Amino acid sequence: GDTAVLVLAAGPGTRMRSDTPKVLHTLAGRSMLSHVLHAIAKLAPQRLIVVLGHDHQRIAPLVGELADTLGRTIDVALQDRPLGTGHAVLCGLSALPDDYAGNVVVTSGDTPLLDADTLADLIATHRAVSAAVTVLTTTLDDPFGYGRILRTQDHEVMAIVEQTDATPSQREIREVNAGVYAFDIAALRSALSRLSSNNAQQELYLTDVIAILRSDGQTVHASHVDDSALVAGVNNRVQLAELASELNRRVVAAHQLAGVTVVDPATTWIDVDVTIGRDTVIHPGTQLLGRTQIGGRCVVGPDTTLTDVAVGDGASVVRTHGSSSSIGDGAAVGPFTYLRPGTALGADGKLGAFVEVKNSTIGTGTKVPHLTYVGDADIGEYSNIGASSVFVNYDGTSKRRTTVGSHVRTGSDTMFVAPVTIGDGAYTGAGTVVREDVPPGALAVSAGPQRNIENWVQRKRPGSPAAQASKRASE
Amino acid sequence: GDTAVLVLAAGPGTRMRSDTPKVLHTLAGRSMLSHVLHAIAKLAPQRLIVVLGHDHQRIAPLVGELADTLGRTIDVALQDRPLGTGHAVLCGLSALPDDYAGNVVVTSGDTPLLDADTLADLIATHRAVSAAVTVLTTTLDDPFGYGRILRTQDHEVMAIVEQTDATPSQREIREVNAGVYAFDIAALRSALSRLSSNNAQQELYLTDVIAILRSDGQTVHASHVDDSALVAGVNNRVQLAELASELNRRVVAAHQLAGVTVVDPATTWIDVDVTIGRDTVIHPGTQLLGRTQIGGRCVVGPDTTLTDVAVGDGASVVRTHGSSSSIGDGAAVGPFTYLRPGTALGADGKLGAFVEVKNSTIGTGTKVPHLTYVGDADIGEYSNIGASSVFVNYDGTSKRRTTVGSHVRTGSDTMFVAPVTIGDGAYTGAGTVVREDVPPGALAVSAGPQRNIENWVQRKRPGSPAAQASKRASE
Amino acid sequence: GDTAVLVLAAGPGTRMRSDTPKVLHTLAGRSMLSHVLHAIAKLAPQRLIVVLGHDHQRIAPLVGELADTLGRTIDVALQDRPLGTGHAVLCGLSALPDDYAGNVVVTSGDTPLLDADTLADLIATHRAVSAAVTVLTTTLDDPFGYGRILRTQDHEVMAIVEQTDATPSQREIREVNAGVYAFDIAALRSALSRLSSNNAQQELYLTDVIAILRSDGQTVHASHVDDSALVAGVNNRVQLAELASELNRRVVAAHQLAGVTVVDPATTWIDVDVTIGRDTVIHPGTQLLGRTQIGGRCVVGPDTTLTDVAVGDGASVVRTHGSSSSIGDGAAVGPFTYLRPGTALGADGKLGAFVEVKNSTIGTGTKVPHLTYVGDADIGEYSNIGASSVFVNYDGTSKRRTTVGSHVRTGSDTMFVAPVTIGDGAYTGAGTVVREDVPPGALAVSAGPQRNIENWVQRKRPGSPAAQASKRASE
Ligand SMILES: CC(=O)SCCNC(=O)CCNC(=O)[C@H](O)C(C)(C)COP(=O)(O)OP(=O)(O)OC[C@H]1O[C@@H](n2cnc3c(N)ncnc32)[C@H](O)[C@@H]1OP(=O)(O)O
Ligand SMILES: CC(=O)SCCNC(=O)CCNC(=O)[C@H](O)C(C)(C)COP(=O)(O)OP(=O)(O)OC[C@H]1O[C@@H](n2cnc3c(N)ncnc32)[C@H](O)[C@@H]1OP(=O)(O)O
Ligand SMILES: CC(=O)SCCNC(=O)CCNC(=O)[C@H](O)C(C)(C)COP(=O)(O)OP(=O)(O)OC[C@H]1O[C@@H](n2cnc3c(N)ncnc32)[C@H](O)[C@@H]1OP(=O)(O)O
Ligand SMILES: O=P(O)(O)O[C@H]1O[C@H](CO)[C@@H](O)[C@H](O)[C@H]1O
Ligand SMILES: O=P(O)(O)O[C@H]1O[C@H](CO)[C@@H](O)[C@H](O)[C@H]1O
Ligand SMILES: O=P(O)(O)O[C@H]1O[C@H](CO)[C@@H](O)[C@H](O)[C@H]1O
Ligand SMILES: [Mg+2]
Repeated sequence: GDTAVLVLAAGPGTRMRSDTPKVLHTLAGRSMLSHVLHAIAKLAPQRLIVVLGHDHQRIAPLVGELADTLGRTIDVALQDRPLGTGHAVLCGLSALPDDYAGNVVVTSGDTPLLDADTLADLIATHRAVSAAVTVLTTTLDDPFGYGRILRTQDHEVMAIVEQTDATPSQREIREVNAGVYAFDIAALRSALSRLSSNNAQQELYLTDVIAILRSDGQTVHASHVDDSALVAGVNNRVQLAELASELNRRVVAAHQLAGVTVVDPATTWIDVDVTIGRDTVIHPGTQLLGRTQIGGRCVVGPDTTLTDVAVGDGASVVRTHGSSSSIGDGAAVGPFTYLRPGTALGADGKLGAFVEVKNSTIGTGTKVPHLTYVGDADIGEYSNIGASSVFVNYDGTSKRRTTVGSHVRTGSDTMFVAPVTIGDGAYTGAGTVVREDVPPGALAVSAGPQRNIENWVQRKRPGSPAAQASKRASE
Repeated sequence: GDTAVLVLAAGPGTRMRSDTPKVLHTLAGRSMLSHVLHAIAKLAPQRLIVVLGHDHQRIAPLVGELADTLGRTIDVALQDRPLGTGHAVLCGLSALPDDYAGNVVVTSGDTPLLDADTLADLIATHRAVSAAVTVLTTTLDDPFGYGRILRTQDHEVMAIVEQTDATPSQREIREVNAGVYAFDIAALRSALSRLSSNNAQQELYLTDVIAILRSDGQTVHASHVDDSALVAGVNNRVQLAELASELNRRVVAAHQLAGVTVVDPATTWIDVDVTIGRDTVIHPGTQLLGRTQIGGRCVVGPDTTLTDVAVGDGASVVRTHGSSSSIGDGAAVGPFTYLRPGTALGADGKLGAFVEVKNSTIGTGTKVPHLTYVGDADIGEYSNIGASSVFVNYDGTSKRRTTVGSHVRTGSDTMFVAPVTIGDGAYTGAGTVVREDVPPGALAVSAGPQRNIENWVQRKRPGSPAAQASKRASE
Repeated sequence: GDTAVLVLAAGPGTRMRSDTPKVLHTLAGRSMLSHVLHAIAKLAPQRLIVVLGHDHQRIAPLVGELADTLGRTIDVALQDRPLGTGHAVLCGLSALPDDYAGNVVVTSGDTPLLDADTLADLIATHRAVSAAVTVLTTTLDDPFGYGRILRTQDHEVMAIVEQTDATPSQREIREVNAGVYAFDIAALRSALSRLSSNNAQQELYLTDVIAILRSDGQTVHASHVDDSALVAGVNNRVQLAELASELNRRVVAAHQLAGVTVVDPATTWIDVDVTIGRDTVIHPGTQLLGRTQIGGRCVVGPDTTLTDVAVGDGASVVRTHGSSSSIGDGAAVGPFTYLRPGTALGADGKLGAFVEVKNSTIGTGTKVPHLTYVGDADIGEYSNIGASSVFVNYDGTSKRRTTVGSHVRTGSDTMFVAPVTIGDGAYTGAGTVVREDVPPGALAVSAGPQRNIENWVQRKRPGSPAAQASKRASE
C-alpha cells in the first residue's frame, strides 16, 4: 500500500568507541545503514527518509550513493539537537507533505539483519488488525538495555518502559521492544505533540507513544518476532561481531542448499554479493569478499582471501590473497599466491607458489609456476616463465610495460628490464638479463661461462667440514 | 550371532544439488558410505548387502574397493525403480539365500556418525527382548523430515508416521525414527508382502512394517539413543557440514585425551586415519588429512595443511602446504613452505620460508632456508643451499635430475641446469649458472666482475631524489 | 585484611598424558600456575605459599620467576608423599609461623580463569558471616569428577562427598565443590588433625573438614559462583582447550568494548599481555601472542601470527608471521611476510610479498617489495630494494653485515655479498653480484651483455610447439 519508511540514524553510538559513525560500520560487505536501506527498498515504499544527527555530513553522501544503487530517491532529514527518538521522528516528519495520508513505518539504522519479510509482516499485521500503532517485539535471555514490553494477563499491550526508567520488577521482563514501529500518520503526530521530557535521560521517548495511544482508546498492537537476530540492534562492537557471525551462517547455509560445499562454515566468510557455482568446494579459513564470483566445480582452497575476484569454472584457488582480478576456466592458482588489481589469468593458466602478479594479462595455458613477480606485463598463450624471474617495471622514476609472446620458454632467474618485447616461441637461458628485444625463435643469454676453481675449498676454507668432505672424496 | 546387515544407498539425494552421488560425499577423510561400511564391518556380520538405485555403476566399484580394504565380501543388490524403502529392502533380500535364518539389520548410507557400538546395542536389545522388530529412535529439537514415533502412555510403540503423511498434531512429536532397524528374517518378509502404496508419496514405506507387525501381535520395540548425532542423517550439505563439525570435535577430543595439545579444536581438522604422537602441539588453522602421521613432541604450526605426510619426532611444520611427503626427526619446515609429492626431508633438515620442493630427497642436516625451488633433485647430508636458488629441471621438452653431494655450500641465486652433479664439499658463488659438473672441493662461478660507474645517477637520473642524496654525500 | 593464600600444585595430573607438569601448561600467554598466582597477587595477601609434590624441582624456579615479576615473596612448601589434599594443606601450613592469626585461603593451581574478584568476594563473605570455613561452589550440567555439595532443604551445607566416595543418588547432585576455600587458621588446624584415610582413594580428603567442622558446631558456609568457568578446573587437555577458548572470548570482548574491531573472535587469539589501539581492525585467523603491542587505526590482516611484535599507528600487517620485531607508523607488511627477531621496520616502510627479514634495521620509507631475503643488514631511508634480491650474510663459516645507504635504488636479483657498503643514492643494475663497496651516486653492474642466437629454437628444439610458433611468426 501507500507507506513511508523512516530510518533513525541520528544516535551518537558512543559505546562503539570509534571515529567512524556507528551505522557505517560494515558486516558481510555492507554497512549497517546499507543493510537496512537495502531491505526497505525491496518493499518499494512511496517515501523513504533517513534522519541524521551529528556525523550527518559524513553519512549523507553515502545515503545518496545508496539511492543511486537502489534506483530511487532517499530523502534526508536532520535532527538539530539530540532530543530523543521522539524528536527524531518529528524531524523526519518534516520531509513529508503535511497532508500525507499513508502509513508511516519507523526503523533504526543499527538492525542489520532486518529483512523485507519482517517489515512486510509488520505492515500486513498493522493493516489486518486496524491498529493505530504496531510495534515489533522479541524475547531475549538478557533483556538489558532494551525497552521492556508491559502486557496484562490477556496479553494486551499497555506501555513500553525504557531500561533507564524501569523498576527492578520491570527489569525482569524478557520481552523487549525491537524499535521497529508502524504508525497511522494522524495518530502518530497527535502522540508526539504530547510527549514529555520528564524521564531519567531527559529526552522525548518515542516509546511513550504506546501508552499515550492506549490512553486515547486507540488500538495498540505488538507483533512478536521469534527470530531475535532479525531485530537485534548494535551498540558495541561485541554485538556487531555477534550479528556478523549470525548473518554469515545464514549466507553460508543458503550457498550449501544451492549446491556449494562449505567444509567449515565457522571459518568461511562470504559477503552478501558473492555468487558461487554448483559443486564448488570451499575449504576452511576462506573469505569471499565484495563482488567475488566463483564458477561451478571450483576448489577455493584453504586460507584464501578474495575481494572482487572473478573465477571461472573448474578452477583451483588455494592459499591465495587476491583482489580485483580474473581467473579463467581450469586455471590453477596457489598455494601462496598474491593477486594484485589488474590481474587477468586466462583459461587453464597457472600461477604457482610464491608468485605475485600486478596489472598483467596472461593468456590461455601460460604457466608462471615458482617465485616470480609479474608486474605491468602482457604474456601470450601456452608460454612458460621460469622460476625466480622478475618483470622489472620500475627504472627508479617511472613504470614501463613488458610484452611476452606465445609458446615462449623463458629460463629461470630471467630479468625482463622493461620496456622489452619477446617474440613467439623464443627462449631465454637461465640467469639472463633481458635488456633488448628477443626476436621469435631466438635464444637470449647473458650469463658468463662456468669456471671451476679446483680445491678452492681446501685453500680458502681449510679447517671447514667441507674441506674434509672433499679430502675424503679423493678416494 | 548370525546376522546380516543391509545398507540402503539407493536414494537420489536430490537436495544435495550435486553431480556426485550423495553417499560418496566425504567428511573426515571418508565418504558417508565408507563411514557406514567401516562401522558395520567392525561387528563382522555373516552377510553384508548394499542396495543401490541409480548412480549404481558409479558407486558399485567403490563398494568393491571398501570390500578389499575391510578384507571381506560385500554383496551388492540393485533397486530397479525407486519404489520406496520397503521395495529397496526387498531388493536387498534377494542377495540372501531364501532359507536364511539369522537376524537382518537394515541401515542407510547417509548416517556417517553411526558406530559399531550403537549397532551392537541394537542387536543386543533386539535379542534380549525377543522382538520381531527393533527400531532406533532419538529426540530432536526440530523433528522435521524424520518419521515420528507414535507411542501410547505406557511407552509401547504403535507405529511410525512419515513427515509427508503426518497430521499437524503428529508433527509436534519430537521422537524420531533413526532409520536403523533390526528384524526377524521371517517376520520381516511377511510384512513387506503386505505393504501398500496408498500414501502421500505413493511408495512402499518400510516404516509401515512397525504397525503391520503390531497388528500381528508381534513384539515391537524401539531403542532410544540419546546421542542424536550418532544416528543423524544427511540430505543437504548443511547437515553434512554439521555432522562433519561434530565428528571432528570427537576426533580432536580423542587425541587430546591421548596427550596431544590442540590449541583451537574449532579450527583444527583431523581425519580419522591421522595419528599424532604424545606431547605434540597443534596450532589453529591446521588440517591433518589422509594418512598423515605426526610423531611425538612435534609442533604443527598454524595454517598448516598436510595430506598423507609422515613427520617424525620433534619436528616443526609451521605454515606449510604439503602432500605425499616425509619429514624426518628434528626437521624444521616453514613458514610458507610448499611440499609436493615425492619430498623426503631427512632428519634435522630445514626447508624455510618460500621454499617449494617436488620429488626430491634431501639428506640429514641439509638446509634450504630461503626462496628456493627444489625439483627432481637429490641432495646429500649437512649441505646448505643458498637463497634465491632454482633446481632447473625442465629444458622445455623433458625433465632432468640433479645430484648434490654432502657438506656442500651453494651460493645464493645459483641455477642448477639439470642434469648436473655437484661433488662433496663443493662451493658455488653467488649468481652462478651451473651448467657443468662441479668436482668435490671446487668453486664454481660464472658471474662477471663488478663494474662501478661513478656519478651515473647524477647523469642519467638528474632530477631524482637519489641524485640529491649523492650530491649531498660529497661532503 | 590479614590473609594467607596457599596454592596446591602437588597433584600429578596423570590424565594430561604429558612429560610437562600440568600446572605449567599454558593458555592465553601464561601457564595455569602463572594465571592463579597473578590473580592472588592482585589482592596483596600477607603470605603466599605454593605446595609442590613431584615435579617440584622443575616448577619451583618458575615460582621464583613469578615472585620477581609480581614484586613480592612467594614461599614454597613441598609435599613429601601424595597423601591427599588434606596432607598438602598441612605441608603448606608449615611455611607459616605457628602463631599465625590471620585467615587462610586454599586454592589449586589448575583453575586458570580464577580472578581476584572471585577471591575477594570469597574472603568478604567469609568475614561477613563469621564462618569457620567458606567453600566456593557452582552448578554444572555434568558434575562428574567434582565433589558434590550436600545441603539440607534449608540450603545449609552439611558435607562434601567426593566422586569416588559417592552413592548413585549423590552423583545426581549438580552443585559441585570448586576447591577454593577460606578457613579460620585455628579451626582449620583442628580439623586436619582429625582427618581419616578410611575412604576409597585412601587419602586425607581436605573436603572432609566441611563435615568435621559441622560436627563441632562451627559455622559452615558455601558461596555459590554462577560463572562456572571462573572456578573450573583442568585435568585433561580437553578441559584445557575449553577454558582457553572461554578465556579468549573474554579477552577479545574487552578489546571490542575498548574500540577494537575483531571480525571473527572465534578465529582470533589474543594473549593477556597484548594491547591493541583504538579503531584497529583484526581479521580472521589472527593470533596476537606474548607482549605484542598494536597501535591505533591498524589493520592486522588475516592469517597473521605475531609474538612480541610492536606495531605503531596506522600500519597494515597482513598474512605475516613475525616475532620479536618492530613495525613503524604507516608501514605496510604482507601478505606472505616472515619477520625474524631483530627486525626494525621504520615508519612508512614496506615489506611485501614473500620477503623474509632477520636482524635488520630498515629506515623510514624504505621499501622491500618482492621475493627478497634481508639478513643482518642496515638500510637507510627512502630506499628501494629490487625483487629477487638476497643479502648474503653467510660465507660458509661466519656471518657478515651489510650496510645500505639512503635513497638508493638497487636492481632486481642483486646479491649483496657481505661485508659490503652501498652509498647514498646509489644504483645497481638487474642481476648484479655486489662484492665490493658502491660509492654514492654510482651504478654497480656485473651481468654480461645480452646475446641473441637467432632461430636457435628451430635448430635445438625442432619438433617443439615453440618452433612452430616461430616458423609461423615469420609472416
Ligand atoms: C625450474 C623451472 O622452472 S625450469 C623453467 C625454465 N627453464 C629453464 O630455466 C631452462 C634453462 N636452460 C638453459 O639455460 C640451458 O642452458 C639451455 C636450454 C639454454 C641449453 O641449451 P644448449 O642446447 O646447451 O645450447 P648450446 O650449448 O647448443 O648453445 C647455446 C649457446 O648459448 C650459451 N648458453 C647456453 N645456456 C646458457 C645459460 N644458461 N647462460 C648463459 N649462456 C648460455 C652457450 O655458451 C652456447 O654458446 P656457445 O656454444 O656459442 O659458446
Ligand atoms: C643469504 C644466504 O642464504 S647465504 C647462503 C649461500 N652463501 C653465499 O651466497 C655465499 C656467496 N659468496 C661468494 O660468492 C663469495 O664471493 C665467495 C665466498 C666466493 C668469496 O670467495 P673469495 O675467498 O673472495 O674468493 P677469491 O677472491 O680468493 O677468488 C675467487 C675467484 O672467483 C671469483 N669469484 C668469487 N666470488 C664470485 C661470485 N660471487 N661471482 C663470480 N665470481 C666470483 C673471483 O673473481 C676470484 O677470481 P680471480 O681472483 O682469479 O679473478
Ligand atoms: C620489479 C622491481 O622491483 S623493479 C625494482 C628494481 N629496479 C630494477 O631492477 C631496475 C633495473 N634496471 C636496469 O638494470 C637498467 O638496465 C638500467 C636502469 C641500469 C638502465 O640504465 P641505462 O640508462 O640503460 O644505462 P646506460 O645504457 O646509459 O649505460 C649503463 C652501462 O651499464 C651497463 N648496464 C646497464 N644495465 C645493466 C644490467 N642490468 N646488467 C649489466 N649491465 C648493465 C650497460 O652495458 C652500459 O655500459 P656501456 O654502455 O658502457 O657498455
Ligand atoms: O611440475 P614441476 O616439475 O614442479 O615444474 C616444472 O615443469 C613444469 C611443466 O611441467 C614447468 O612449468 C615448470 O617451470 C618446471 O619447474
Ligand atoms: O640464520 P639466518 O641468518 O637466517 O640464515 C643464514 O645462516 C644459515 C646458517 O646459520 C644459512 O643456512 C642460511 O643460508 C643463511 O641465510
Ligand atoms: O607497485 P608495483 O608495481 O607492484 O611495484 C613496483 O613499483 C614500486 C614503487 O611504486 C617499487 O617499490 C617496486 O620495486 C616495483 O616492483
Ligand atoms: Mg633470483
